[PDB]
Parts: sequence; C-alpha cells; structure tokens
Amino acid sequence: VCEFQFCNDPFLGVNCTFEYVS
Amino acid sequence: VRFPNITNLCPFGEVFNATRFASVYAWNRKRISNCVADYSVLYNSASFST
Ligand SMILES: *[C@@H]1O[C@H](CO)[C@@H](O)[C@H](O)[C@H]1NC(C)=O
Ligand SMILES: *[C@@H]1O[C@H](CO)[C@@H](O)[C@H](O)[C@H]1NC(C)=O
Repeated sequence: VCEFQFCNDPFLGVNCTFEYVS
Repeated sequence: VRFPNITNLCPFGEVFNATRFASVYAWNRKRISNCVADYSVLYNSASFST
C-alpha cells in the first residue's frame, strides 16, 4: 500500500504502511 | 478465554537487541505494524536502566 508512482499505462511483460508477500 | 496462538509477534528484538545503533543526530526509525506487540519483556526485563 505504498505511495506508488505508476506508469501512464501499466502492464506486465513475459511511504508504506502495509506489505505482504505469499 | 480463548484467542488464536500468539505468533506473528513484532520484532522488538531487532530494535532493542540490535548489533548497531544510529546517532541521535540521525536516528533509525523502524516502522512497527501488522502484528502482536508483546511489551512484557521490555517492561519486566532487568536489563534496562529505565
Ligand atoms: C513520505 O511522506 C512524508 C510526509 O508526507 C514526505 O515528507 C516525504 O517526502 C515522503 N517520501 C516520499 C519518498 O514520498
Ligand atoms: C536480548 O537478548 C537476551 C539474551 O540473553 C535476552 O535475555 C533479552 O531479553 C533480549 N532483549 C530483548 C529486548 O528481547
């Protein structure tokens, strides 16, 4: 839940209060 | 009285029993969140001067 900077059009290729990793 | 097992405790041991400490000018600020915080060790322990 970080104050993230996102791309104009986020995609995937082939200050934080909470963090969890499975 | 029944509650879930006291696990997922916050790591006060990484703060109080740290191998290295920062200066007062620029101290280390650790965020403690999403846990069970057991303060009985810190309160009852005789290792503390105050
Ligand atoms: C984190 O939040 C504080 C308080 O709003 C702000 O001063 C600081 O610049 C922020 N840090 C980042 C990387 O955004
Ligand atoms: C630090 O480690 C010692 C090991 O003897 C332990 O007794 C003490 O309670 C620990 N301190 C904290 C804050 O856990």
